[PDB]
Amino acid sequence: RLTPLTVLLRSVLDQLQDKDPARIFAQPVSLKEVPDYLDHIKHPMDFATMRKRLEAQGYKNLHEFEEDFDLIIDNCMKYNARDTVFYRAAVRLRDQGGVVLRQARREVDSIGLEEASG
Ligand SMILES: COc1cc2c(cc1NS(=O)(=O)c1ccc(Br)cc1C)n(C)c(=O)n2C
Ligand code: NI
Repeated sequence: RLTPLTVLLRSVLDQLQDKDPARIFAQPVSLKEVPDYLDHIKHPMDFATMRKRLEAQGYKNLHEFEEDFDLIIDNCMKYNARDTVFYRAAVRLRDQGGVVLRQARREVDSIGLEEASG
């Protein structure tokens, strides 16, 4: 059943998806369209995959969730050249999503997980 952590992470994940209006990070990179993607990228990640893990209650804490978000960003910045729509979108999401994640971390530290999740 339902931990304050899952309640918090549901909110945080939707706030992160709210920073991706193009849906660039919403679903896995297609290996059919980009057949060399995994040559380069060991741990693919995207928001749908994070949601599945979240709903399976597979995150121990906020840090583990943040690490998956960081994979999304870091994979994109590794795979794509700097002068691309993908790289620019990853930088913007790193910036805007970072604000969201830092706020969540500080709220948990300030008022506790139970209160922060509510
Ligand atoms: C969600 O679709 C993709 C996301 C990414 C991605 C590739 C795709 N999928 S895709 O089939 O190549 C694609 C490319 C351009 C458009 Br417009 C739409 C899709 C689905 N790459 C190389 C990334 O770094 N990202 C984040
Ligand atoms: Ni490793």
